[PDB]
Amino acid sequence: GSSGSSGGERRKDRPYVEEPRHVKVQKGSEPLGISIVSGEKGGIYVSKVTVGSIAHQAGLEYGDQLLEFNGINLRSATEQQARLIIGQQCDTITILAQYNPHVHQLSSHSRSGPSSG
Repeated sequence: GSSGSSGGERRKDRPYVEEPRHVKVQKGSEPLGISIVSGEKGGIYVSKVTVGSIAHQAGLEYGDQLLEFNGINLRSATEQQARLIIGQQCDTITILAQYNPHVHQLSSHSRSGPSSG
């Protein structure tokens, strides 16, 4: 037979990287309001976080690599999906972030105005 179970083992080993955390979000029939970007051979990364929006309230910031969204796997989730997964409809949703001291970049937007639409 079989059912399922999990377990770990805490040892005196370096943390390597700031362990993952679970940030709760109190949407309440509202959007998150955050930008995400996909990496060549990586995962999803916060590109921005509207201030005053759910996210903000939750306390989300840029660089915070989204590991899992309410369970979903962002590691595989694409920018188009992440932009949706996060833009879902859930009164209360959680996020599994994990600050990574290896994402210090910056870039400027493209030159354009109110075009295309």
